[PDB]
Amino acid sequence: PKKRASNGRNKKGRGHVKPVRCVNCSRSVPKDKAIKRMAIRNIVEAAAIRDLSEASVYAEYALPKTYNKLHYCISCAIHARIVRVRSRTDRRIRAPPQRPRF
Amino acid sequence: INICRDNHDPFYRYKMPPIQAKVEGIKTAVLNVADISHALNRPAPYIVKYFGFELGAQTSISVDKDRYLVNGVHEPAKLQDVLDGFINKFVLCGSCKNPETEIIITKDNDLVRDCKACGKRTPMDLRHKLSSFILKNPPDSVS
Amino acid sequence: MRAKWRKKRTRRLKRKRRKVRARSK
RNA sequence: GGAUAGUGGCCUACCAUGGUUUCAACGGGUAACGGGGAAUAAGGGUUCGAUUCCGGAGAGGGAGCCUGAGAAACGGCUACCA
RNA sequence: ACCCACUCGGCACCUUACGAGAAAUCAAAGUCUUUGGGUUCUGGGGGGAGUAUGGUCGCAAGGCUGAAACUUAAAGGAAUUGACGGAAGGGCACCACCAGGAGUGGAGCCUGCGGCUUAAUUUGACCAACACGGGGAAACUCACCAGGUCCAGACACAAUAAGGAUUGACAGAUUGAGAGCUCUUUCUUGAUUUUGUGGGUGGUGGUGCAUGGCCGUUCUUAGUUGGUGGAGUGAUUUGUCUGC
RNA sequence: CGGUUUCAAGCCGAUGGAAGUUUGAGGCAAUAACAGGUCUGUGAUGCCCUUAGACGUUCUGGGCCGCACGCGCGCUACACUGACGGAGCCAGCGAGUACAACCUUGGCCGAGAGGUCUGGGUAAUCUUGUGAAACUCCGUCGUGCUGGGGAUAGAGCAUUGUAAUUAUUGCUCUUCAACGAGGAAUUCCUAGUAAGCGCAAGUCAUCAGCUUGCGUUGAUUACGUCCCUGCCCUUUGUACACACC
RNA sequence: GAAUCUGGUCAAACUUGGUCAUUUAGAGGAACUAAAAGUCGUAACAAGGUUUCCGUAGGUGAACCUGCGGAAGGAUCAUUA
RNA sequence: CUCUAACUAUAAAAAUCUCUCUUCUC
RNA sequence: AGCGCCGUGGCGCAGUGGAAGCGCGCAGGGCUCAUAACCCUGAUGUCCUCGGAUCGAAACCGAGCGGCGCUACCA
Ligand SMILES: [Mg+2]
Ligand SMILES: [Mg+2]
Ligand SMILES: [Mg+2]
Ligand SMILES: [Mg+2]
Ligand SMILES: [Mg+2]
Ligand SMILES: [Mg+2]
Ligand SMILES: [Mg+2]
Ligand SMILES: [Mg+2]
Ligand SMILES: [Mg+2]
Ligand SMILES: [Mg+2]
Ligand SMILES: [Mg+2]
Ligand SMILES: [Mg+2]
Ligand SMILES: [Mg+2]
Ligand SMILES: [Mg+2]
Ligand SMILES: [Mg+2]
Ligand SMILES: [Mg+2]
Ligand SMILES: [Mg+2]
Ligand SMILES: [Mg+2]
Ligand SMILES: [Mg+2]
Ligand SMILES: [Mg+2]
Ligand SMILES: [Mg+2]
Ligand SMILES: [Mg+2]
Ligand SMILES: [Mg+2]
Ligand SMILES: [Mg+2]
Ligand SMILES: [Mg+2]
Ligand SMILES: [Mg+2]
Ligand SMILES: [Mg+2]
Ligand SMILES: [Mg+2]
Ligand SMILES: [Mg+2]
Ligand SMILES: [Mg+2]
Ligand SMILES: [Mg+2]
Ligand SMILES: [Mg+2]
Ligand SMILES: [Mg+2]
Ligand SMILES: [Mg+2]
Ligand SMILES: [Mg+2]
Ligand SMILES: [Mg+2]
Ligand SMILES: [Mg+2]
Ligand SMILES: [Mg+2]
Ligand SMILES: [Mg+2]
Ligand SMILES: [Mg+2]
Ligand SMILES: [Mg+2]
Ligand SMILES: [Mg+2]
Ligand SMILES: [Mg+2]
Ligand SMILES: [Mg+2]
Ligand SMILES: [Mg+2]
Ligand SMILES: [Mg+2]
Ligand SMILES: [Mg+2]
Ligand SMILES: [Mg+2]
Ligand SMILES: [Mg+2]
Ligand SMILES: [Mg+2]
Ligand SMILES: [Mg+2]
Ligand SMILES: [Mg+2]
Ligand SMILES: [Mg+2]
Ligand SMILES: [Zn+2]
Ligand SMILES: [Zn+2]
Repeated sequence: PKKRASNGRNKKGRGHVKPVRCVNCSRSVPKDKAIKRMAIRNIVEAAAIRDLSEASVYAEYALPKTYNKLHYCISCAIHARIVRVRSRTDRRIRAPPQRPRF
Repeated sequence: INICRDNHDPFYRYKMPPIQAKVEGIKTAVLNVADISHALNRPAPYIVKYFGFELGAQTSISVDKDRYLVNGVHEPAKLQDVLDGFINKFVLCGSCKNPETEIIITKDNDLVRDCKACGKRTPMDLRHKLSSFILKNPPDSVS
Repeated sequence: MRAKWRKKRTRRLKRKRRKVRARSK
């Protein structure tokens, strides 16, 4: 039948898109069927944020943050549990899962 | 000892010895592949891999150490007949049916039967898997 | 099955019959 | 012009370059004689029509024929092929 | 450049069914049996097969075109609830592990199986069979066997027959036998029987793959449902469920 | 009562009490199924078969108990926490004779198993307080396949039983093997539990390593997790629906 | 006014070869059906244990894999966390 | 009828199967 | 006629100075409802015949046997 209205692609009127590559499986993947994330994080692990702070010159520091736009294939992403299989009546909800922490 | 063919009963002609099989666990080691190989001017891998091609089962080939294992339950008649298909398709030439023909590549990659008595370049059945096998390993130079 | 390989097999058989023609003509 | 009961490239002679076509020509096939009709049946329709009626066509295959108003006749002929 | 209000055109999106669909769904897949805005091209079961063949284009790889014989009753679409999933998640079990404990498999013996053997090693079980059928049986029990008996063959009909339907038996042989089973010989007994048939009991005889009944397991887990009532044409589903 | 919970269901710790894991264990225990087993339990039986030299029944005897082998329940040992001579002396389940031979006490002979005379008991009286083992104490053995181990091979003595050979069972002596903790793998288990140890009762004429219960000595290590093996619920895809065999 | 016979004339027909249709054997060559207890592996249906499938090209006992491009018929309709 | 923030990381091998398919009525 | 090689448990190689070696064989067991894969445990032997060396020689050497690879038909 039809798995999805958008055919799990989200192209819908673009003819073609230049492919990107997965971070993990490293496959050529259409940029829209290319589930991807902002793995925003501070430069240091949350555990040692104390020690480093008093282990350094230049008090009242900023503690920079490292960023990356990670492109995940379908297979790797579904494998690493970062995307969850869902019921069809549950699949369609495109809203992000409501701000993991608050 | 065979007269190098099956449906051919002369008293004078070039000779081939029969091949046999011993058991391993299961896979049969064939004792007499190098001698027939030298009697047909064709390397042993062609014999073994042709037998496999008409057979359709996993096989093991090791020319440096004489352990030619072909997997399956094959009575003497079956493998001697597959090798008969080998010699008729490969070893013997057209006109005189010479049991010594070499396999030669011209400037084109036309793998061809070449003889000595009639000496023709018999149009080879490149439409067989053993043709690709032979072209993969040039004779007496990549073995 | 894999109709990929069936189509390729048909193409190869046609190629072989064409080359048999080429030798025979 | 000839020829024909009489038109007409019917045939000839001199010329002229034309005629037909995707609106299906020409070629191929037709276990097709065409029709009146038959079967079938809400209506629309599908198939069959060698065969009682109509026409047309044949007398083994082609040709040629006198006679006769009317014949290219075949229970009339001239010839070849079978 | 922004916000408001309206709109034109474009990709789309959310709800809904008002329709329509084989449904999955679709704002067109609607305005389609209440059958008819105009429109070009396609397919008529699956294979055989995009195959053969003849073209055609091509340097070639190959494309466009394109069968039939034959062969089969299904192939197939959506959709259902189960089963499955080295798929995901939520909880479980000492018939799972972990921590360890104690052992089994090593030794001998006993018992139970299989296979070999013999007449037979009677047989049924192959997680839920195997110290089980109380299967720890010297007879039996017994279902195995070499033998020996006996009828515990009703009832009915026919059948004989009181000058005998018939049974029983000391002794010898014969049989282990002290069995009158069999004989040799005689005596006893009397109408219950005896011999045929119709019909009949017994059968640890066969068939648990004909069955009951019984208990085993599935399965000690948490699972199972119907009456309205709703959601689907239905098969069904919900009630049985988001969480804790 | 104190924690912990949208403050709800409840959960955790402590106090108190015998009992604070559903107090402990059990037994009753759903729908639907299986081609599970059993006709060998029946006087439950269908159907088929045999029914007189019988597959019925009975009598004898042989057989169910044999062995080039393998696997699977168990028992005793592989020794020093031991074994052995003696002493010390704690239990609970039970059971036990009628139309007949049970429970055995006590006293007598035997070294023993046994045998005799009596005695009570149809059962809280009698066996009984089953004087059970394991266990403890005091001696001996001294790390040696040796007093561990005792299979097995000889001879005899007893008892039950119509009948013990193919050793019934018990006893006496001699023989004393293999056994040095056991490959791959696998089973069981969380508290009076595991383990050892015995007792009883079913089977029983007579025989237990069997089993059902009972009690004795009395635990290391948790108080968890889905890694293996499964299970339950939910989601999900299936071309599976004889269901991953 | 017959025979014979000049011409042409319609022209059947015969030979000769070309050319075609249909049957037609045919050394040998290459396939497909049905037969489901042949053999080797297990390609696929689940994430089929390397996602499938398609076009293309090479190789590969066989399945198929491989490189490049695709599509969801996928196992993702989903990051203004 | 007034809120816009945190966050991690496995992928070892598993190949296969010839069974019977059975019936619903007041 | 002489020199270089060898002497298996069923087969291929090896260490030959502590005395029967592994893979592959095979009998059996383990695993799985089942088969394989795997896991493991076991059985065959006179490193050729006889001596020297050595505590001990299959083994270092030798006084030869059987078989091989060259010289090459060597009056
Ligand atoms: Mg799908
Ligand atoms: Mg997506
Ligand atoms: Mg025509
Ligand atoms: Mg017609
Ligand atoms: Mg007509
Ligand atoms: Mg007419
Ligand atoms: Mg007239
Ligand atoms: Mg005519
Ligand atoms: Mg006429
Ligand atoms: Mg006429
Ligand atoms: Mg006439
Ligand atoms: Mg556009
Ligand atoms: Mg079709
Ligand atoms: Mg098709
Ligand atoms: Mg073409
Ligand atoms: Mg638990
Ligand atoms: Mg169970
Ligand atoms: Mg287990
Ligand atoms: Mg463990
Ligand atoms: Mg024990
Ligand atoms: Mg053992
Ligand atoms: Mg054992
Ligand atoms: Mg037996
Ligand atoms: Mg048992
Ligand atoms: Mg018993
Ligand atoms: Mg007995
Ligand atoms: Mg008896
Ligand atoms: Mg007996
Ligand atoms: Mg009987
Ligand atoms: Mg009976
Ligand atoms: Mg019966
Ligand atoms: Mg049954
Ligand atoms: Mg239950
Ligand atoms: Mg309802
Ligand atoms: Mg419900
Ligand atoms: Mg409270
Ligand atoms: Mg309870
Ligand atoms: Mg059964
Ligand atoms: Mg008898
Ligand atoms: Mg027995
Ligand atoms: Mg002792
Ligand atoms: Mg007491
Ligand atoms: Mg001793
Ligand atoms: Mg002992
Ligand atoms: Mg003990
Ligand atoms: Mg489907
Ligand atoms: Mg199906
Ligand atoms: Mg003329
Ligand atoms: Mg195979
Ligand atoms: Mg596979
Ligand atoms: Mg893999
Ligand atoms: Mg794939
Ligand atoms: Mg498979
Ligand atoms: Zn990836
Ligand atoms: Zn030749």
